[PDB]
Amino acid sequence: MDQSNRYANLNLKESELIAGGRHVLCAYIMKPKAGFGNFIQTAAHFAAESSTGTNVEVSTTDDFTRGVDALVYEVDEANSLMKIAYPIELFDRNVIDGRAMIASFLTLTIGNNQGMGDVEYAKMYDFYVPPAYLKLFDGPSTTIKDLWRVLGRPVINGGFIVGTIIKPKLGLRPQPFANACYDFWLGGDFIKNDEPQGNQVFAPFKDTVRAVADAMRRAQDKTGEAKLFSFNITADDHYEMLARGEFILETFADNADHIAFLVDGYVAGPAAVTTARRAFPKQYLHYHRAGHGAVTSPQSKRGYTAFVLSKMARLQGASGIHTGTMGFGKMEGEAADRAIAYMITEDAADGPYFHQEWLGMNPTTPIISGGMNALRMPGFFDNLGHSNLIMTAGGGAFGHVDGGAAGAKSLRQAEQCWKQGADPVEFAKDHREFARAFESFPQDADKLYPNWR
Amino acid sequence: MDQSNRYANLNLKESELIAGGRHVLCAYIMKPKAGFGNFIQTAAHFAAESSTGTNVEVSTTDDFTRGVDALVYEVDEANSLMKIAYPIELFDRNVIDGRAMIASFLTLTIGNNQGMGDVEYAKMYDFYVPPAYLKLFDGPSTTIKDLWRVLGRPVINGGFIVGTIIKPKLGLRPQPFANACYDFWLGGDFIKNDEPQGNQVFAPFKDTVRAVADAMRRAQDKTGEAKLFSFNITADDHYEMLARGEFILETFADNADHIAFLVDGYVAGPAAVTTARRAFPKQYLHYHRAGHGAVTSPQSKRGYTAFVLSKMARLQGASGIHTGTMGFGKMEGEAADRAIAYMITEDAADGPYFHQEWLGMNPTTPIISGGMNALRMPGFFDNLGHSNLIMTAGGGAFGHVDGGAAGAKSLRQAEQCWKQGADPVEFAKDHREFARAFESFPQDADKLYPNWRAKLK
Amino acid sequence: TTIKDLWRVLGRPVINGGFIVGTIIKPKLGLRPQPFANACYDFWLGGDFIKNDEPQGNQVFAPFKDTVRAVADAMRRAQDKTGEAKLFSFNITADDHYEMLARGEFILETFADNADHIAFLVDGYVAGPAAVTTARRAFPKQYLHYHRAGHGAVTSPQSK
Ligand SMILES: O=C(O)[C@@](O)(COP(=O)(O)O)[C@H](O)[C@H](O)COP(=O)(O)O
Ligand SMILES: O=C(O)[C@@](O)(COP(=O)(O)O)[C@H](O)[C@H](O)COP(=O)(O)O
Ligand SMILES: [Mg+2]
Ligand SMILES: [Mg+2]
Ligand SMILES: [Mg+2]
Repeated sequence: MDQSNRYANLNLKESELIAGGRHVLCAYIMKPKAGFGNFIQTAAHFAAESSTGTNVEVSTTDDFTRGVDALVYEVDEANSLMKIAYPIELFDRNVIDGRAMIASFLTLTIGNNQGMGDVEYAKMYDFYVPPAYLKLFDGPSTTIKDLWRVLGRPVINGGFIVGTIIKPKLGLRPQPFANACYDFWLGGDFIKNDEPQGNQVFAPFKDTVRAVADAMRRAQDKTGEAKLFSFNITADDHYEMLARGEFILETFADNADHIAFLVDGYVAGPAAVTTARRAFPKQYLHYHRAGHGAVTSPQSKRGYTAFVLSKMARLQGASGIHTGTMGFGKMEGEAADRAIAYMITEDAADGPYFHQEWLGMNPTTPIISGGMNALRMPGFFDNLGHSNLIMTAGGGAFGHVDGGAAGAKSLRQAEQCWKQGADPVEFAKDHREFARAFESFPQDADKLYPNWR
Repeated sequence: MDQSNRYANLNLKESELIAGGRHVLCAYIMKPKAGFGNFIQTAAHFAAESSTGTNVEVSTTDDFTRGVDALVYEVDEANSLMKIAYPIELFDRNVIDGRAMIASFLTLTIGNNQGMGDVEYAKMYDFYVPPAYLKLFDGPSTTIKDLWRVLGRPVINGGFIVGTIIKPKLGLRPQPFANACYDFWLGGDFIKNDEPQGNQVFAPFKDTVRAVADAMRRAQDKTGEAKLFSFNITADDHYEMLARGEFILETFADNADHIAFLVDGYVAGPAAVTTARRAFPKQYLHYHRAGHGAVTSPQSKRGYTAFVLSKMARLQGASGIHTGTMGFGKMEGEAADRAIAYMITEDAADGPYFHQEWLGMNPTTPIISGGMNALRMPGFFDNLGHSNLIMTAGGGAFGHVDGGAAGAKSLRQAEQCWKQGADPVEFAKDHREFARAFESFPQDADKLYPNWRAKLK
Repeated sequence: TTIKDLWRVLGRPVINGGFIVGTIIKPKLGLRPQPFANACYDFWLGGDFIKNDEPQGNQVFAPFKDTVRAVADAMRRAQDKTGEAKLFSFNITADDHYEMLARGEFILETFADNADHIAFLVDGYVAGPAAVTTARRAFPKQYLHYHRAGHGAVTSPQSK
């Protein structure tokens, strides 16, 4: 049967649904499966499976039920575009405090509709959230401002945070791990656990934390500068996340405001992210997205995009989220991905389909990571347009020919070169650690700065 | 750089890595992106990004680190097959109790590797978990056996639990919702919240729970039989899940062993599933997988299959998990998906690539749902082979021409027919509610039982 | 939890896995942490399972936390030497519910990757059902060992 008379109204105007402030709007690229309905019928069925219906009429439906139906308001068969309007009354709210949950938004807008037999694929590209719904989300409580304050930087346009990931990914016992943190910190600001580091049997959590705290104190005393760490506290069990966070804050003591908490939020879920957001609102929430590629990749025609994810992460409370290297590194990415960063940092931004007012909600930091080194940084900043961010480089730092300290210094210098408007090879005559990144990575050097020899 | 001399050892034997007990094994269908390295180099890099390395040599690597490298032990370029062995030392364990977390397994075996630029796609199809690692997982604490006990059925081969989903998906205010529960229960056993039902402003949670409890009491009084309900307690906030679960158990009181807790585990994540598994181990954990299709669909070449998801759900502690209609309903599915059910219910089972011994870990119930009705049920059981399960049918029940109660009876009758093995259409001659399911869904009827109109009048 | 969980940890078949060879540590009381730990090591070279004698806990000459720590060290020296899994049953009995919790939590965390080798013992007749239920509901995944010291006052055939 077909349900477009009830779940489609193409005579509605997007400008009026927005000005009315009663509807979440979602934009999808969808294709029906050969053998069922035409585009409108398939789209109307989609809206029903995502709102108030199923595949047949049921005797229990009443007039109040119809009032909250999600409607298909705009379609473009030749570009595969479908747009749906969801009344805000559909979304779940906490009993304890009346706030919104991201899990409800996902369950409706991108849940069972992803397994419909009469649809070949559908992927969400953009969404709009009006004021009355927007205000019920947590938003971030800690920002890069709080990291700038701890480093001694100005709290407005404090600049580039030079960082690394401890490599190898797994395998370092507590003291070697701690020794490699010391070395980087002699030249850099910030260090994160690689996403799987935690409580492996060859590197127990408590011994590793304790050896890193010792290394932070020794690095601060030697250099006279503040240092930062991002610990992974990801777990299935909510009380294991708490236990880990509490041990860290207590162990670091007077360096407790130098600590960020990392959460693998795509594989652990919103629940893990909200555990850390609500239990530790004063510690920088670092959101790591490992596994996201299964859906976000342009090779995928299902799910949602990295843009959508990032937009959601901000509403959830992430202090920073990995946004990718925008084609500049080792992972899949595009230069057009610069728009992702601007949606998460500004108070008004444009998406592929929707303009979004954030109403003063705190910004989320773009965390640039993924096969970056000193040589690839200039090109990257040129495309994005600023350096008010954290950038982590593991192989780029520990793979430097002269070690982790020098690797750290080459990343600083590379941003000073860009900031100044200087030519890389020429700049590399006054700055040795940067010059040696050319011999560290001669394959990259030959590509970007050909005749450097 | 070529890393195949470190992360590849094709001279290892699957049979010995299994016997040896020290490795998790994963099987993937992988294709390298053009103009990079070959199959083995791509595969070796994959293993490095999924264990100890990165795309570049680092001066901090030591011989201890190598001992724990994940290795590529089997490749078949023609079939796109890649197999990797992960030392169990690599996986994270809780400080509080020394147990395993599924989140660690995922982060390594299907994480950063899903965004690698030199790989076009990779999807996990099967995994093996040895004893030393399998025994560190929660497993389910509550099974169908506990729902059979409550209904009064035998606790071994207790049979088919007749169920529904409350429809409209959303829109019913507390009393009309409660009235629709009452009606179904006059003919059926079990009712679930549709996956988004919770605390919407037009249907507050506490008023809905209270009206449902009253309707359970009045249904049990009128019919003399035990009734069940599965409440959605999904939330971002751990303490909101607890608050919801505690209010339900306390409200239902002497009917609180009739209550299951439903969790949208795919979109909310493992952490939400574990919250419910650890806080309420004596209430049946109902795992709902809304959103899974983004990766599990055969149209996807990335992520992992429904098979893998289901296998994971059991290790996490799901009492039951939606396994799909296996091609007989409205969602994407296949007949070959019967193997999924057999992996989650038995103590030893075969996957597409590995054999798994569960070592006595509790089974997970297959929950069959998705555009089912009385007419589609016979075909479905014939393919699966048994009816020791829960099946929910929303439109199938409430869209029956004579109502929710008659809709419920038609689902019962359809399993009774398959059980004794009658001709469906002849069975319908002497079974009213089942016969009227033909007129309720005449499109389906004409397709499955072609000449039915003649016999049935 | 059942014996089948203890068979799984030892490597035995989970159905008819057989006879678990065990001891109590004697002296009933009097062993200081290391000597107590040394006696655990020695038995484990030939046996599977060890329990606290029913009054062992936090006596002033053998503090609880030093004893647990020394037993953990002896478990992994025993597993290293023999190549086989070992088990221990710790008494966590107390009047105060939160003292039971505090003791159980310290043990699981100390033993770490050997935490599934731990059973919790409760003197359920003298402390009562409430103590048994505390341990049943707080730690459902750890083997609940019920000790009945004092039961004879009523169960005896001398008693009518
Ligand atoms: O795990 C890694 O390999 C990284 O630490 C980079 O290390 P290297 O510097 O040695 O490459 C990051 O987690 C990935 O970039 C994550 O990807 P994304 O940012 O796209 O989520
Ligand atoms: O919302 C729905 O559509 C359902 O309640 C079915 O309703 P109907 O029975 O009325 O069609 C189920 O959530 C899906 O079937 C889940 O699918 P899966 O088992 O594939 O996860
Ligand atoms: Mg990483
Ligand atoms: Mg549903
Ligand atoms: Mg004794």
